[PDB]
Amino acid sequence: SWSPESWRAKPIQQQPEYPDAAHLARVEQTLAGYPPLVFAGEARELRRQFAEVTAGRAFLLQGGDCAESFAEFSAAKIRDTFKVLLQMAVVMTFAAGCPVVKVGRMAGQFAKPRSSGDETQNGVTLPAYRGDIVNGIGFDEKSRVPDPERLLQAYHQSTASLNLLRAFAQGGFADLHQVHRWNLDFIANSALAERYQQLADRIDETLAFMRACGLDSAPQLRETSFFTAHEALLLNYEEALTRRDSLTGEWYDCSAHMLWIGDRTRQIDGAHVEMLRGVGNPIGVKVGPSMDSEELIRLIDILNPDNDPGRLNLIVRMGADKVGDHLPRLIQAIQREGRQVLWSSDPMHGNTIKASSGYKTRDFARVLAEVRQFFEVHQAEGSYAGGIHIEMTGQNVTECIGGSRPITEDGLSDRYHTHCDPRLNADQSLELAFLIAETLKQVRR
Amino acid sequence: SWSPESWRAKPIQQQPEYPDAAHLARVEQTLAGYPPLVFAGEARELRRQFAEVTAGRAFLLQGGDCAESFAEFSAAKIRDTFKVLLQMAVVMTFAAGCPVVKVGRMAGQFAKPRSSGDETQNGVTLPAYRGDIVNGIGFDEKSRVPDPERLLQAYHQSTASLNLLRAFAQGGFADLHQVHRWNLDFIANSALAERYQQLADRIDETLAFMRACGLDSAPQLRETSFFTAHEALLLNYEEALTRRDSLTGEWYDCSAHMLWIGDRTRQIDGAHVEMLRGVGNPIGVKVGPSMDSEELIRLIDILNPDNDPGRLNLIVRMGADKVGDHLPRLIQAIQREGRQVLWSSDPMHGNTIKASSGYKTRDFARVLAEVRQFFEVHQAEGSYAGGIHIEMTGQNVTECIGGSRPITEDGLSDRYHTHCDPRLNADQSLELAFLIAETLKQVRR
Amino acid sequence: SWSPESWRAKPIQQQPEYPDAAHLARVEQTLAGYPPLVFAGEARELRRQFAEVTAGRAFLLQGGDCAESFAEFSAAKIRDTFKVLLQMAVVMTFAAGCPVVKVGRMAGQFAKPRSSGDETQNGVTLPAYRGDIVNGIGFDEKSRVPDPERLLQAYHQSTASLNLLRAFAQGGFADLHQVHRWNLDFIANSALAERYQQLADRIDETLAFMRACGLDSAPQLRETSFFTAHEALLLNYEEALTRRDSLTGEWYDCSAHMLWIGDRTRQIDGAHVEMLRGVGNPIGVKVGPSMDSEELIRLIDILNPDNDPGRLNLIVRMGADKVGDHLPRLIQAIQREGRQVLWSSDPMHGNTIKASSGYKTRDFARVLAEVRQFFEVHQAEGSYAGGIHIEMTGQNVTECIGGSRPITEDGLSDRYHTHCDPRLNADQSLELAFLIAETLKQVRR
Amino acid sequence: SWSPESWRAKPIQQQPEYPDAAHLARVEQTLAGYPPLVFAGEARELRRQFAEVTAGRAFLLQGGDCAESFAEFSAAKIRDTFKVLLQMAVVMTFAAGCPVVKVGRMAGQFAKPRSSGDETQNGVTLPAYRGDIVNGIGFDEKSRVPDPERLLQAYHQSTASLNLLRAFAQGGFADLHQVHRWNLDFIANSALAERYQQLADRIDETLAFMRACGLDSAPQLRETSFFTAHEALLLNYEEALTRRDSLTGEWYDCSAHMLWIGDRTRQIDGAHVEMLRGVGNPIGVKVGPSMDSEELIRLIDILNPDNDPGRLNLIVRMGADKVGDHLPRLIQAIQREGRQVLWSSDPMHGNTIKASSGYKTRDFARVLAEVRQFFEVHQAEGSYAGGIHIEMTGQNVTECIGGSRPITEDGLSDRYHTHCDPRLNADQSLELAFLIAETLKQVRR
Ligand SMILES: N[C@@H](Cc1ccc(O)cc1)C(=O)O
Ligand SMILES: N[C@@H](Cc1ccc(O)cc1)C(=O)O
Ligand SMILES: N[C@@H](Cc1ccc(O)cc1)C(=O)O
Ligand SMILES: N[C@@H](Cc1ccc(O)cc1)C(=O)O
Ligand SMILES: [Cl-]
Ligand SMILES: [Cl-]
Ligand SMILES: [Cl-]
Ligand SMILES: [Cl-]
Ligand SMILES: [Co+2]
Ligand SMILES: [Co+2]
Ligand SMILES: [Co+2]
Ligand SMILES: [Co+2]
Repeated sequence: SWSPESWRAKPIQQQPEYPDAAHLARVEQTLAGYPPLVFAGEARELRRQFAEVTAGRAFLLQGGDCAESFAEFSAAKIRDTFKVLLQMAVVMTFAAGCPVVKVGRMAGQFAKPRSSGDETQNGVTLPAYRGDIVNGIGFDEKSRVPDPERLLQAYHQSTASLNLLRAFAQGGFADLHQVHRWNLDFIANSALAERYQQLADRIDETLAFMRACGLDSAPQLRETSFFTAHEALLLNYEEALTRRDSLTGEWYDCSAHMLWIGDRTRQIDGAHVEMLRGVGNPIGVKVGPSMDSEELIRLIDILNPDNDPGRLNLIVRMGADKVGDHLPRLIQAIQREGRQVLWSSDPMHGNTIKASSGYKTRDFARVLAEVRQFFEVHQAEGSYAGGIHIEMTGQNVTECIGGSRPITEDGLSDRYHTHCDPRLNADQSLELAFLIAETLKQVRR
Repeated sequence: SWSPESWRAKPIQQQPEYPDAAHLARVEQTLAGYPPLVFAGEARELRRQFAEVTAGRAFLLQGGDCAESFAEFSAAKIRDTFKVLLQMAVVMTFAAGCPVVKVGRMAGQFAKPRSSGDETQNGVTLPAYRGDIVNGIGFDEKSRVPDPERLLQAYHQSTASLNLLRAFAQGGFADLHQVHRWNLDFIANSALAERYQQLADRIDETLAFMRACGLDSAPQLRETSFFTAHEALLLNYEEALTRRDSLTGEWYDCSAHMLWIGDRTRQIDGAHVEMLRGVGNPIGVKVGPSMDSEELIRLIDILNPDNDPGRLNLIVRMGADKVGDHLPRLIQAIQREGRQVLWSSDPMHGNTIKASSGYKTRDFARVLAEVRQFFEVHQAEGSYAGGIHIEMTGQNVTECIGGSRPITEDGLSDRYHTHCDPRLNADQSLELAFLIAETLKQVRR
Repeated sequence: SWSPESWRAKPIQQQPEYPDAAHLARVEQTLAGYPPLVFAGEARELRRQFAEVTAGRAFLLQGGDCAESFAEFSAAKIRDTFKVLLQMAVVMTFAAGCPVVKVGRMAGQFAKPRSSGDETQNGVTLPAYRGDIVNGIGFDEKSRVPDPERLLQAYHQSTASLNLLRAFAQGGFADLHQVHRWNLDFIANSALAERYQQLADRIDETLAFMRACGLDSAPQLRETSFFTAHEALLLNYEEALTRRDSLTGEWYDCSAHMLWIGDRTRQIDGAHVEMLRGVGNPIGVKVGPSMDSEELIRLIDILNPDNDPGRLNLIVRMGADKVGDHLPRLIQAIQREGRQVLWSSDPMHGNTIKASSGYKTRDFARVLAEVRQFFEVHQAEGSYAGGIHIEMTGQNVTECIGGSRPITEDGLSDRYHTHCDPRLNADQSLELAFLIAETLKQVRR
Repeated sequence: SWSPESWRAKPIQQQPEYPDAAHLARVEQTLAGYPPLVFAGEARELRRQFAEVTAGRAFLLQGGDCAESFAEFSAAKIRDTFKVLLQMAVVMTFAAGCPVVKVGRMAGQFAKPRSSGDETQNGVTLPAYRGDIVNGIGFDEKSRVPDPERLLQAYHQSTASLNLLRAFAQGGFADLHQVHRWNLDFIANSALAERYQQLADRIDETLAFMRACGLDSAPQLRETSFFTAHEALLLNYEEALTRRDSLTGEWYDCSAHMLWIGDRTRQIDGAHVEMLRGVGNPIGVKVGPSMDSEELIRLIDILNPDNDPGRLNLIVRMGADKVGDHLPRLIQAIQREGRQVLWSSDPMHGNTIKASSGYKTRDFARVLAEVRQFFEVHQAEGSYAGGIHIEMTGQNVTECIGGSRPITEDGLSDRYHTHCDPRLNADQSLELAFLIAETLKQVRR
């Protein structure tokens, strides 16, 4: 049996050490009485769309921030990231004839898991930066001491962001007639921009023809659903935002539509798995090179006992060099055991190079190579390459090398070469979308 | 005041001389108690679509036989002609973003007006062939004597043909997923066929995208309306099939959705105008080189006194050499007097050459030139080039010269070089449709 | 293996003796080249709706003439009969929340099976009247001698009637806003009329609310499909109108959407079964008191070998006194053998009394009692009471006794007390519809 | 010319005195960079729906809190209030055949205008309570001193509330199949509950019939738009949340879809009018007994110079005794000057009795009487009674007397008898909705 607090009896990784247990417990009670970010009905609806993807009838697009910050809390940033998602989605939808389920790493992607629990600079040692929901990026004691009030500031940033996203998605901004306005102005003067603009023209023509057929007022052309997801890492936050469905009594983590377990916190006897075990949300697990096939099946026994087809997303991040070698055996096990899973590629977290200095690089060529091999492996095994899961930005930067143009080492993107990881820019997100699109067309031909 | 028989008190052209007035009157009473081909509601609906065309928001496609015959009464022929109409319609609809109103010269286009009321072969003189509804094509007395029973045979051919057309249109045959199946198998191995096939592919993609958007079950994609029209020439037929609307009391000629007055029977004091004066149908008049602008306005005063915008179609057939010279002055008059009319081009009946032998030729190059000039003239005057009105066939023939390939002088098409006129084949209908389509796109750009 | 003519090698009942085999063969060739009444696509669509009924997700309404006549060939009669069908359909649809599949015994219900092959009046003996498609009702030699030309007159009446029905159904007459106009003016001044008028008001309110919700332009509210059916009795007619589907090569009897085998012609080794064996249409068989359960299963093996769920309608006509006793055993056999069938009640042909004089009576109370027991029997056995199959008229008569008002013995209805059977009038059809409606609501509650 | 800060140069009522101008200015800059509650596109859409109401084709329902509080910030409270709004809306929509535009006094209704700028208790005098966005209800210095940080707490409560409302409205909670679940469990055991339950049953039947017609998947049945409104009283808040539309450059107050000017702050030369003058939102003005017809027209010249038909809502709150006397002359002036306005009744703020003690009472009988007279007055003058504007709650209380049951003087509702006003409960909101509904039906009959 399970409760929202049953995770507290399990062994646990990646949790901060709060200096005042009582203070933390008061912030948790405050948050427990605040309204949920999502309504349980919607999580059920996302499960229904996951099941469509799992059965080969749609494709999952999951994208957004590496970690949202308090210092970057702007309408512009939320809008631009959502623009890139819509662009990708329409490119894939039109070229492949395939519904795309859109899920943003947004409105609650704050907590960060770290390779080390502390950090050392010239003889001074401080707790590690774990994301703004926990503590601050500044290398100094007041910054790094965990502050339970940050829970509430993360929540407030999240209701603001999701409120705006829901407005954009339902209120006209995502209407297919807006197809051109989704292109950020810095995608121009290149074969790729020309390419989007031509596809957009084709969409204009499609809608004009639908209008001439008598379908101009269909609500389906004017609005779309956008869902939210983050890593369920800080379980105090997740617990306070877990709520019983009014109609059914069943527990849902209402911090987000979908939650996932990170690669370093997926211990089968651990707290993170125990949390997600007993919520009704669609969920995901990060599947990196350390996962073997026995371990994977046991994990699925726990996270999806009834083998429901819209429950579990397996998010494969292996490295461009390792996916060929590791994935086949994992799929084969799932097929053999008759499991229903949604297979996604995270082509980014397995392709990060750390220099001795701590400076992080991601070669976009390797990101593409992992993706291409993901699809090849599915192709060979008879299973379905079901989704993509990327870190990206609508800001005019270049954080991943070996793209089309050389990188920007801005300072605005220094956070994304040290404490966070390099994100795809809009050029890169779009080229990815076109590659996915051709590949999907070929699968379905 | 007006009745279905008020035409009988007017002077009249092009009527046959029946040998037994009483016998004719009995066939007329028989036909008067038979069911109507169309229901008044539908004629009102066509008026509504005419008004859309008249206002520049749609385009009228009217096509079919020169004159239907009793010897060519086959499902195959009806289907193939309707295929060509759907092809044309979709080509225009997709490329121009414009609804097309589809009207077939079918299910009652039997009566034919003739330049002479008799015919002479080597010293023997016989009444002229006036179409199978009147008499027979054979040069012999029994054939040429008007037979009132032929009224009923025309009616029976008409209910059969329209029944089938309504079945095709509503029952799945006209569903947009059928776009490829409308291409007749003899349109192939040419840039034009390649062109239709590419447009059809674009339509497949549009529908697949609509499916992926959640619109796959829209009834608008699956069915279309098809309307019928003929020249109201034999007024005995027309009267017997004129019926009062159940709800409103108002008279409708229920032989067809739309009726038109031919160029030789449009005398303002004449029977034909008097007939159509008092029916509620959408109607048309043939406007050839002999029409002046004073005459045209008076005709419109009679045929559309209330200046209703879906009532009157002006069907301009001038000759490739004469349209430039004649049309401008006609449009200018209408504009000046504020009249609402639907302007169509009949590019065929003004471009017929009669050799001394009676053998008829139509150069397709001239057909295209009249069309191009029609649009140019509208362009120059500020008015709307609203429709096309052609004779065509889905049979694998070539009756009009100077197309892409040289003609067929079959014998199957000898009727269409003597008593009837050469029809456009499917290649020719399609090239026309593509020209119309580019022109409409340019008008609306 | 099967052909359209393979029935001619089988033993056969109820066929007329034509006096000139050659003449008959010429009329058959004429008819073979005439267009079909229906298109194969539509027959497939009706199979799809039958499958919905068979699975308990819709209800089948089949109604129309006992036998159409040449003397009663009027738009008014076709319209009024169709009005009664729409009335019944909407009453059932609204009160029961259940789609109704609408099938008219119209546009080809001409041939009649007879208890005797001749008739005797005061010493003179003549071939029996077999319906106007064969011969004439007049007791005299010229009338009664089979005339093959009557085939063509039946065909022409059929294209006229179906053309009009398709017009009504698609062209605005069947639009749900017309709900009141379907009530014939002689249903008034009674609790039953009041009842329809209230339901119609409820439908007005429903549509107004749909309009206020933004659904006013849905095509689903404006049009409906209407299908046709008759007894496939005169196989010469049926063969000439059997045609290969263009796309699939497969044979369809295109005289009508659905054909059925009568109770007296359902010999398993016989011609009628052999005809329908190899057409793709939805079909029916009349199941009267003489049918046993072994015989029924063998018949189904032949008529539906693949056990397709939209293929076969079993039309049960037992008598009010006999249904209780006979039906249970028939259903039990079907259930046991896993057969997919659409069960309908014909509550009329088993409830006819013939006086010594030949004068036919049908007590409406018995018609209702057979219906009520049909549903009771299904209720008891676990199967689905799937449809109703009645003879009815929109004319202002009373042919069945023991209704609400006493009968009309008009002369207009003397055909329906001798050579044909008494039909339900509109009062009676409606009361039936309300009973069916309550019963269906209760089944689904 | 106009800017978001141009109000600061005008004379102004009802503003608090902040103790630190600099601190306030910092909180304002913080809020200025936070995301907007609404997107400009949506405000334009609400203008479009206002225009529908103004033209007599819809009805405006505006309801919610008197003033939201920080202590009552729960999902339950937001949900229950929204339930009552949906109930009212559907009752009106179904019975009257009329679209209802739904606007909640929610997600930013914090600031309160007061009759006096201070309050005295037993010799101690303190600044008046102006709502939680300004200061605190507690009678003590720290509470009553204006705190600029409260701006941000109001904003955070607002994004949380609107995020949830948008979720409910779009995500399944407002789906018409939920009609029964909107009834709060304490509306039961009464003719009024029975009444809602019967209407809900009628809605079930309507949807079942739509399903049987093939419309079960229409998005229009599943989602609705919900808009937000408050009094634009604290202009510092409003300015910080005023933002330029991305596409058009035009300014919108993005704190809410609609803003209104209160009765005490509508000075034509004043700050409040100057603020709303130059935003693109739909807006309202409170029109109480002190407004004369000259004054009203000048106010409209300023607030709607172009006389756009979806711009201005006149919210009439006169008193049950005074509406008869005052409104006629106001309407007559508007009619005479050809102004397009949306006329609403606020039947509550003119019907409040203050005892010498400060204890506030509202007699529901008087609330109903003002409403009834509003409609009567419109009826007499030829204008349109366009909306209703009420304070209400989904909590199980009785704050207004003379309803059906005697009041609750809870303490939970003591805020609503002193600093705020008594709200309608759910019984009362519903009875109102049924009265409005009959009245609208009668107007449109
Ligand atoms: N409404 C459809 C199609 C759609 C997709 C994306 C959009 O931006 C807009 C519409 C969907 O959500 O799938
Ligand atoms: N139903 C639409 C679109 C359409 C057009 C042609 C078709 O063949 C099919 C559908 C119309 O009639 O305009
Ligand atoms: N179009 C739907 C609903 C309908 C039924 C009957 C009608 O008369 C009209 C509409 C159908 O055919 O089932
Ligand atoms: N979607 C429609 C109808 C509707 C109304 C209220 C609802 O709760 C649901 C649907 C509208 O917003 O007007
Ligand atoms: Cl699931
Ligand atoms: Cl008109
Ligand atoms: Cl089937
Ligand atoms: Cl406006
Ligand atoms: Co990362
Ligand atoms: Co011709
Ligand atoms: Co019978
Ligand atoms: Co108040």
